[PDB]
Amino acid sequence: VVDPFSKKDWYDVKAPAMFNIRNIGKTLVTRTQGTKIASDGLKGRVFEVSLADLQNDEVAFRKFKLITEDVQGKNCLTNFHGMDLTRDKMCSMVKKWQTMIEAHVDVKTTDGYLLRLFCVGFTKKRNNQIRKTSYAQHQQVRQIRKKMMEIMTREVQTNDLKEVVNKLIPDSIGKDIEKACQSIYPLHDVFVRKVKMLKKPKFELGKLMELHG
Amino acid sequence: MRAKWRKKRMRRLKRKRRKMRQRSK
Amino acid sequence: QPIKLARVTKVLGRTGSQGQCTQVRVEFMDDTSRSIIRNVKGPVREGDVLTLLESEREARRL
Amino acid sequence: SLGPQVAEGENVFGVCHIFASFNDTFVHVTDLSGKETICRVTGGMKVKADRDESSPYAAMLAAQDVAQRCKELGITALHIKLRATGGNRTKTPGPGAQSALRALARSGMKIGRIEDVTPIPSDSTRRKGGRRGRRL
Amino acid sequence: TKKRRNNGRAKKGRGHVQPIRCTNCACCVPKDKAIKKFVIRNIVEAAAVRDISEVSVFDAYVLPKLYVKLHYCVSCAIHSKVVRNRSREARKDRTPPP
RNA sequence: UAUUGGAUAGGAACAGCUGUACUGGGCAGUUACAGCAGUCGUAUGGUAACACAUGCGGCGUUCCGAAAUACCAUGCCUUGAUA
RNA sequence: CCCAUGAACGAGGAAUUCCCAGUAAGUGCGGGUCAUAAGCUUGCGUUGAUUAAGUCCCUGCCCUUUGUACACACCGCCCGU
RNA sequence: CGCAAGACGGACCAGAGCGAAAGCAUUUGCCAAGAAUGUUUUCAUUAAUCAAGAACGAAAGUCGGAGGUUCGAAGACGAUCAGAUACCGUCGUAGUUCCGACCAUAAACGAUGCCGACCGGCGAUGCGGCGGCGUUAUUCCCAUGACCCGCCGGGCAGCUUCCGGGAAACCAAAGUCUUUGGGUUCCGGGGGGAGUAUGGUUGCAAAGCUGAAACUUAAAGGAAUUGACGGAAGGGCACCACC
Repeated sequence: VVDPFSKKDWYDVKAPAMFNIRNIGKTLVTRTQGTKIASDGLKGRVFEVSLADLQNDEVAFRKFKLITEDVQGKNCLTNFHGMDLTRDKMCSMVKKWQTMIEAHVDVKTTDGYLLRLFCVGFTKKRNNQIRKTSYAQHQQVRQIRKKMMEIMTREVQTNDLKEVVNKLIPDSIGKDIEKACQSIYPLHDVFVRKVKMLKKPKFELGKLMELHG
Repeated sequence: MRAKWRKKRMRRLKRKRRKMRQRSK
Repeated sequence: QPIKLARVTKVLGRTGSQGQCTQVRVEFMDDTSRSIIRNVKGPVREGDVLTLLESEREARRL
Repeated sequence: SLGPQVAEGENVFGVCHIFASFNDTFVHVTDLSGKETICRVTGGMKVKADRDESSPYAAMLAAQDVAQRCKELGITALHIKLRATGGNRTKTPGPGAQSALRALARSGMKIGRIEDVTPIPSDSTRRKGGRRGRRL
Repeated sequence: TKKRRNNGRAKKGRGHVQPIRCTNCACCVPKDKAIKKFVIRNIVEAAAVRDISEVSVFDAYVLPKLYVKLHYCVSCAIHSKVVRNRSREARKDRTPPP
């Protein structure tokens, strides 16, 4: 008999300040009545939000996971969590008569943000190729995958969490792999397809305000 | 009669014989 | 709720179990761009009007 | 019901999880997080026939009540997330996905970015049926 | 007699292959035996695409496709009319119809 | 300015067998009907008890609210009677 | 031919037949049968519709592939207690 | 949003690869092996096929320990049905998973023994080697990586021929066969009774290997042809069919 959508306060969720679009949208949680607090209620939420929603005029096939780590009173301060490629582009790249080469690495930043980067890469049909099947031998796959691991660990170990997301907003990692692995076997659709933050250090709001200021 | 099932019926017959011949031992 | 009309722009043969439903390409009279495919009971010549009691259902073609 | 939002240059976005299996249709609507939900109407709440919980008629009634409910709270745009049965079962979205998606937009809703998020198993467990499958 | 030269399958120098299940039934069929399709179908084919891309926010949004690979056993692939009974000489044709 | 509200109106699944109609024919179910098995009341015979006989009649059943029901399979078998 | 007698039957269960234009259906009249003679059959006119211009869903028919242990050819052949 | 445990290795994945066969697919490392190739290396007949004998041998099944989420013999119920101890559905025990022993069979198939010789084309494909216009990356050119055009060897296969054979179907082998002989192992003798009985042997068991006879019977069978038939497909048709 009661009305459940009277105790629902709206909060403007904000993307971290290393983007061109800040306000993502609104989220609701219950009013802070008795035991359950609102400021502990909407603090564990992930927003799977595309790059077209965050950059100026970008591509819509790269989604970023964004967690709220702080509620500043009618203001959520969303931190970088993870990254995923969409079903569409991922399932569009996998076709017959070519070799798929996946790689993974478990590497941390200069601050203690332990990530897990997944790479993918596909072999190319040359601009005069008549032979159909166009495969890579196992020792060519093993060398590509070795350099996929090398460049991913290289360009994440150097710098901190802002500088690796700003290396993922334009795909500067995947283009280093597509150009570096040319003189083994030329690859065409090379992407860091998924990033998955495993471990996270003790929270300091002073340095979340750097990502939101 | 399917040859599997014929072979299954001759299999149970032979278990019945081995059982009924271990009596006279 | 509305009760809408649609004019027969093209006939698409004859469906059903006993060959009784005429499959028809109809054109709406709110928008003359918006077309749907409709099953009709009874004799239909091309260029007459039907009364649609639900304007949402679109039939299975062949 | 209470929204402080001006109707000048805004679409306030919900997320529509449409789970069209071969015997039902879920037209579940949430906030952008997924956690806090607004409305879910199923095909089986619109027909009194277990047969027709699947039906493409019932799936458009589900979206009509979802779009009626979403306007009162004041969510005016939707991020569609289509889904099949998934797992080691069928990846084909069922026969009332295109009815629940047609009827959403024509009830005065705005469609955002769409994705087919059926749970694909990279190497599944043993499928119910047996070696010789389902003998009809 | 011997109906087909290859025994209606595509293994020539193996002995064993991994078996997979059907889609409509779950008949555990060898991978190289099964009648396979890879359909790249629009989520909303042509009927709704007008009433979806005109009620979308984004300027000229191209709607995402639905990629699914479907495995069929011989028993069902005929019932679903994916493959047909063919003339003894027409059987030998390997090219697919466009 | 009609929500309601009993009741009779009125629909339903439930069977004790032959017969006809479903079939080229047979056994099954299935439907509609009539006769009589059961059945209730009745006059007599009989008895301390009394449970049956006789001959004469009456005889569905439970549901209590609507009913627009997909009603699939509409099952299997086929002279020794002459090549 | 006359007068008297004034029975069931309130639109017919399951099932089922014929039919698409001067057609169905109604109402008469001829011919054959015929010493006597039309609830029949075969012809003719008269009044004159409803619904359809379709499909293979039932029942069956004709082609082409296909499968078969059938050839008195599915009303076939054949298994076991 | 997490967390937990146990299976599995999607799409890429092919008439592609490897292995004696059974079989084998997530990354990285370690271990020992093998084919083909190349070679003006080495020994110099050391070889081929093989009763007895030996190693490996899917799945199911058996024994002892750990594990159990999915699936699921037996089992329980709900449907269907003339009955349905089946098909359909909801649950489920052994099993399915790992370790250490067992058993030794499959339509274990190419229903096709192995080694060697000869006998038509054609385009591909995998691996190694060789040669040759050019394109492309390493830019700082060569050798190399990725393409392009041929060559040689070994390999999984295709298409195509009146080679020739075959009962045909079909087969570059199933050919080189009354113009019958390269070497060699296994093995068949009309259909049943029958892989049965009985002996022997193997195994914890289940069962494996070797294995008759009395008696019964004029056919059982292989390939192709035509017709009929179909609860087979495609194309038409009929108010003695439907709408």
